[PDB]
Amino acid sequence: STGIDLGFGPGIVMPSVSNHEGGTYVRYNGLGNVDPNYKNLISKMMRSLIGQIGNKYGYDIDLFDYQGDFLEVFLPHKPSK
Amino acid sequence: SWEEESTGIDLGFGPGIVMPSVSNHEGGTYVRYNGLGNVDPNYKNLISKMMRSLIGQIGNKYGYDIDLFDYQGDFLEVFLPHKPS
Repeated sequence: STGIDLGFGPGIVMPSVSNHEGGTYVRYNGLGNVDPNYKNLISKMMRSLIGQIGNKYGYDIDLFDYQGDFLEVFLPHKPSK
Repeated sequence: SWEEESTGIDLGFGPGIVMPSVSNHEGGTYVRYNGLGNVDPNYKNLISKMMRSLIGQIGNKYGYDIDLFDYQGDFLEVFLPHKPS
């Protein structure tokens, strides 16, 4: 097995990236058939990672997890200061 | 009809908690996520691939050569360079 299939093929992760007035959204879908304990782990890991990157470089990167089929990361165009 | 317990995976910091360990070395900050030895390896690989994709998008946008170090062991490590590309 080349790994978990989220709907894009074995082992494939394929975000959609879109440009908005205030920043860029990076959306990861296909999370509907992820184990509930690991859906939580994925969300907590991504939240920690973007907090560390934001701490280092000064951007208010944010994560939206409405407990469904997808996660979305917001990358502001401008630094916080 | 069936549903399992969803209390939270414990990586060593308490159920459901993720903690980084942060250090500074040759040209950047290293962020190490320890405690992954008992994570289902199928999900560890998915998390690694999602992290690699996300740091690629972030590094492209903001102009830093952020990288991921994965040895298929009990940690994942992200490198955040001090200076832009």
